[PDB]
Amino acid sequence: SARIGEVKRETKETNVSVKINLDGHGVSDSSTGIPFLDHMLDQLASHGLFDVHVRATGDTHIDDHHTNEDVALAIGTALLKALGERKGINRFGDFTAPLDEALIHVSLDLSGRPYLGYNLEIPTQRVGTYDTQLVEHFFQSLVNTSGMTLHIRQLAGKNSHHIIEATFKAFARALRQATESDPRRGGTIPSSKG
Amino acid sequence: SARIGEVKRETKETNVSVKINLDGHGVSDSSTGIPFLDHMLDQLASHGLFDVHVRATGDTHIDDHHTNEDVALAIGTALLKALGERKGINRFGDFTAPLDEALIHVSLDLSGRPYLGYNLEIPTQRVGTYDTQLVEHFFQSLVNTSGMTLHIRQLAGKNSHHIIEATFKAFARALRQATESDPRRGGTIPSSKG
Amino acid sequence: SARIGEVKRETKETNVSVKINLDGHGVSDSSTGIPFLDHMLDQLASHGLFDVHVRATGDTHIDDHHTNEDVALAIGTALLKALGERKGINRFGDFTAPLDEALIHVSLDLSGRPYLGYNLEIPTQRVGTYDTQLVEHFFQSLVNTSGMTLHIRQLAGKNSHHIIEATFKAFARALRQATESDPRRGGTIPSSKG
Amino acid sequence: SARIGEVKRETKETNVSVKINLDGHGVSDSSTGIPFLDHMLDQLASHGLFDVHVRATGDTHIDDHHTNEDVALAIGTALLKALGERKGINRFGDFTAPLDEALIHVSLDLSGRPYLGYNLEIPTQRVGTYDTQLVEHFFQSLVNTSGMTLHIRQLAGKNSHHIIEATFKAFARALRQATESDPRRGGTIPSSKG
Amino acid sequence: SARIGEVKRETKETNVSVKINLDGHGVSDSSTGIPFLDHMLDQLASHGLFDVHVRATGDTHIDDHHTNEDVALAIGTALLKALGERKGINRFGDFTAPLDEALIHVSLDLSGRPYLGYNLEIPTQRVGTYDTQLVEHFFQSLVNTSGMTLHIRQLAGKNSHHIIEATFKAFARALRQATESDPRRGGTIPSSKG
Amino acid sequence: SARIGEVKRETKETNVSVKINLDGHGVSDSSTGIPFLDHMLDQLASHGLFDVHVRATGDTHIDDHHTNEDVALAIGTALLKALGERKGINRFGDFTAPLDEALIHVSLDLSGRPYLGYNLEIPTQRVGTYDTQLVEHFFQSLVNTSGMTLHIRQLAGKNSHHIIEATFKAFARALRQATESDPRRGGTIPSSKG
Ligand SMILES: O=P(O)(O)C[C@@H](O)Cn1cncn1
Ligand SMILES: O=P(O)(O)C[C@@H](O)Cn1cncn1
Ligand SMILES: O=P(O)(O)C[C@@H](O)Cn1cncn1
Ligand SMILES: O=P(O)(O)C[C@@H](O)Cn1cncn1
Ligand SMILES: O=P(O)(O)C[C@@H](O)Cn1cncn1
Ligand SMILES: O=P(O)(O)C[C@@H](O)Cn1cncn1
Ligand SMILES: [Cl-]
Ligand SMILES: [Cl-]
Ligand SMILES: [Mn+2]
Ligand SMILES: [Mn+2]
Ligand SMILES: [Mn+2]
Ligand SMILES: [Mn+2]
Ligand SMILES: [Mn+2]
Ligand SMILES: [Mn+2]
Ligand SMILES: [Mn+2]
Ligand SMILES: [Mn+2]
Ligand SMILES: [Mn+2]
Ligand SMILES: [Mn+2]
Ligand SMILES: [Mn+2]
Ligand SMILES: [Mn+2]
Repeated sequence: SARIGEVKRETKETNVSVKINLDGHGVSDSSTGIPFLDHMLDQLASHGLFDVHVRATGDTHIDDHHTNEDVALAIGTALLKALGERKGINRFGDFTAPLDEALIHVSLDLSGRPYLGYNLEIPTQRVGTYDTQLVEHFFQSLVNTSGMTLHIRQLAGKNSHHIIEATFKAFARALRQATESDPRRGGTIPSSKG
Repeated sequence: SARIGEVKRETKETNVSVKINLDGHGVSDSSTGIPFLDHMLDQLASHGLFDVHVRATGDTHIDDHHTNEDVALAIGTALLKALGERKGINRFGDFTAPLDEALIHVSLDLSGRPYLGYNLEIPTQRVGTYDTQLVEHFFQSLVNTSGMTLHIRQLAGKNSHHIIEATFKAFARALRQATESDPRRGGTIPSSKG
Repeated sequence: SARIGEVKRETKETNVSVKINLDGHGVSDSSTGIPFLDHMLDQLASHGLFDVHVRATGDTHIDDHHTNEDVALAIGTALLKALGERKGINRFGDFTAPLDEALIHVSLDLSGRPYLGYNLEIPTQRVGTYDTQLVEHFFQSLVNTSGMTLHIRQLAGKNSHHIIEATFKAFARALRQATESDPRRGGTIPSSKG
Repeated sequence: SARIGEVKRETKETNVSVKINLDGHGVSDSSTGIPFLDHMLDQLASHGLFDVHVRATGDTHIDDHHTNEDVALAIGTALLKALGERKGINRFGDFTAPLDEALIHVSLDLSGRPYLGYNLEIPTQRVGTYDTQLVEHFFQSLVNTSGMTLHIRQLAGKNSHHIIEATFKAFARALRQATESDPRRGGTIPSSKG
Repeated sequence: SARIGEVKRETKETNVSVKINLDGHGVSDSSTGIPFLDHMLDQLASHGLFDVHVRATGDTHIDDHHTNEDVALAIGTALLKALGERKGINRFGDFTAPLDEALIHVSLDLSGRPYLGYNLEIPTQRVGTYDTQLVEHFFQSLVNTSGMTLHIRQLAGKNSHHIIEATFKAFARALRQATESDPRRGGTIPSSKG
Repeated sequence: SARIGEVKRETKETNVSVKINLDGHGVSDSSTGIPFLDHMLDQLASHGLFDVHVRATGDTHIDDHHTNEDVALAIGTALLKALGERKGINRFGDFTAPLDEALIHVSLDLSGRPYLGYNLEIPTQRVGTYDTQLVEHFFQSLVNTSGMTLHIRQLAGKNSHHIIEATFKAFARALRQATESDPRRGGTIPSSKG
């Protein structure tokens, strides 16, 4: 059956609901209260073929920060839940995607060990109304609850929207690869330490 | 039938036996007299899905060097034997794998022309009892007898075990890709110069 | 009895009311017209255990500046009033608090001599709608009316919200320490010059 | 009652058992297969007043790495279990400890968000038989499973044993502080977002 | 009973008597023949809550040096005597104190091993009639006879009196902390090597 | 009569016994559990003409560190005991000794004030199994308990064994000089401050 993870979490800052299907058809259904983040989550669905359902509300009058963080945390947990014991999966993903002049490499390992390597240099402070510092925080928080090893490398880029969107496209494709079935490994856990 | 290469070689320094199945199921069976190298050869099996059988003894009281070298030479020859005329294969492999903070890119071409490009900077001299200079030598010797074009690029890393292990994981996945069947090329040799 | 200081002040720019209990239970009740500042004043209450009541209105259509300043001035005066002759208190506070990658050291002396040492480098201009230059001004104004010696040192940090919030947490804990009873000094003024 | 966390975990690499009492009397009972790490865990007990019980076996013929990592992971989980919802605790710890010429600052926040800031520069590769790269890895792994924000800063030091031991002493004292009861906060969760 | 240490020493250069109560009430009673040093010893009493009795005479027509040194040596011995086997004490102290623009960190360990780390840069040669080189010598000599590990770090400062006085305040508070009872350790020696 | 100092000390880390004759005939009798240190202590005897008896056991499975330190501490105390009031001695020693390309200057003053000046740069981490950081620690600890002013200056050298051994030879000769009778001073204490 399809691998589906669901998470609901609320604090005094935010209220978040996430549902992700690893074996999806790219159904895009994200409403975070942060329009730019919604557009990015749509790439995750369109290019990763995940079904992505997100609802969030929160204290955006203070900052988009808490909302952004809590969405990311919940997505990471949903990924973790959907994955289980990771039997039969590729485990590793590696993809470099452009968007015009931008070029972003993502490599990830569904390892159970959280790590973010990140070197983006986004040259403007706001893309629309979205604080561009929140991109790093989105990935960091997602890593922390998913237990993913994730490296994001900026190889080229100038336009902030292009840089960020190329990142989400590359991430989506790398994550799709990692989560997909390995046709040769016959349902074994992809690790020497099992 | 499965592509299997077997090599036995002895000198006054070492005695080595290798058997590799390119079309394996990740059977790990390596005993070199060098425990760290055994752990690395296990990644080769687990992530490359090669069946890897290695037995070696040698003059480890002098150095792990001769053993390490002769194991690598024999593995390269076994790969060469298993491959044959390389009909119908992908030929090229390209994969970047992390292990936590380490990130290693491997690109290879089963070209018949030996070349190693290598830029690892391993910041400690011994990982366990294993001399970290021997990593480069392992790949160089393997290249020399297999007739492989191999590039290994350190993109990130600090922990020596992480750097080396990520290298073996990336190599395993790139080699798996290169050795696998190309579903479109209908048993032709993947070269313009045939 | 509990040490409570109350201040009301109005100008043509702003209208401010503050009530602070040094011996509080962390009651958070701040409405400044500046949502980010409200969130920071909540840390002051939650981590310092002060009861913090603030109401402010003002010329935010011009700038948050005058409001921010006048709130800070009034808080400083309220602290001064609540403290009195400082009999029996610790006087000095010293605490370093993180928020994720940010790490902020605050040291203060309830000396009667105003001084601010401040080296924060906040890498974005707006956190939500809040002008990040106003952080320094908040502490400067508070120091000026409280007669506090205050040092704020950025030891690490990248995310602007993390940097600022860690500052308020560290400040809250240092101020709590300084204002609390010294169990050994038997109600004496903590100074050699009395 | 005393806050006690217990963890047993085994892999093909290691076998680990940990029991930690947050409200201990400094009972030191650590046997990891890594003598230097045992000595460090004794400081954790002696200076933190934790009761620390650790048993580990593993593939030390390969490297101390896997053992070191798996001990740290299990300690982090044990801390997490012992802490619960963190009601009534100080939450934050801050301590700088010397050992002769070495001087190490540790600041931590029991936040639920893993982060390690670390800048130690240990000038030798082996302290006894212990690979000094493994110090960073111990703290990283502990952070990852405990969900702790941890900063370790080398302020002075030359002797590798002094640097590492001062780190464990400072960490022990900061962790003791963070885990202890806050006498004023009346069993409330020490956070504004509850 | 109160922990009191007394020392009398005379040479052809100086004549010194010291009495220190670790469990004091901040009784200040210092007359060294060096007025600035008397003022500093008063901070030690006022902020450390030590009872400090010092009488010294000596060859101040030559230099304040011998007097300064012999006072410090005798204070260190008095501390050592008052401390004994150090049963049940905190052992470690850590405090950073300002005086206006000056900010001085002191960390110390009552270890039995003398060490001074010191980086003050006092920008004038005489504060009143007191040679500012003698500050370092005071702490060095005190360390040498007390068997204390002591680190003094200048974090900020310009005015020489402020720098020196902040040092004595920070030292007093760190020493108070280190010498005080640890409420949890039940009269045990605070060391793993007992 | 011959000036003989004897010290026995034990901790949970080590057990040490030392006997030194200042007026010896170079009797070498050192067994520390650290073979390289034994060889160095033999130079002390052979070139200083001290009779040197040392027995030590300790936690060398952790590190040679604690043993090395505790031997040095005990030697320093033994020197102090053997010396007494230092009547009639040279007090000062000054010698520069080579060992092949290495050249080491030692100057010392039996002053009653501990100080180590040390600038050795030993270019390898292990001489045999001996951690070369422990050389500095040996001299520091010896100074701390003997109350000696000691300067060690590397004037030339490349081979680590040569550097360290030349240091012990120079030290032995300087210490011999300092401890020997001054034929002119007629049993007076060699100080202006008696
Ligand atoms: O968990 P896996 O499958 O990546 C295998 C481990 O040996 C990895 N590793 C992590 N640190 C040192 N080695
Ligand atoms: O052998 P192949 O299939 O890579 C084809 C050759 O033309 C490659 N080549 C090597 N040197 C110059 N060209
Ligand atoms: O006011 P206090 O208690 O800090 C004591 C003063 O001597 C401080 N001081 C200020 N400038 C020079 N000394
Ligand atoms: O979780 P807590 O108690 O530290 C309160 C949060 O507002 C912290 N925070 C984290 N990112 C931005 N703010
Ligand atoms: O004496 P303590 O209590 O600090 C414990 C010792 O292990 C310290 N140490 C000193 N050098 C190497 N380790
Ligand atoms: O003890 P002695 O014999 O070296 C004589 C002293 O005057 C030395 N001294 C130390 N500090 C300033 N002078
Ligand atoms: Cl690249
Ligand atoms: Cl600092
Ligand atoms: Mn955050
Ligand atoms: Mn777009
Ligand atoms: Mn070779
Ligand atoms: Mn491994
Ligand atoms: Mn203004
Ligand atoms: Mn916040
Ligand atoms: Mn690891
Ligand atoms: Mn130790
Ligand atoms: Mn002097
Ligand atoms: Mn003053
Ligand atoms: Mn030591
Ligand atoms: Mn020799």
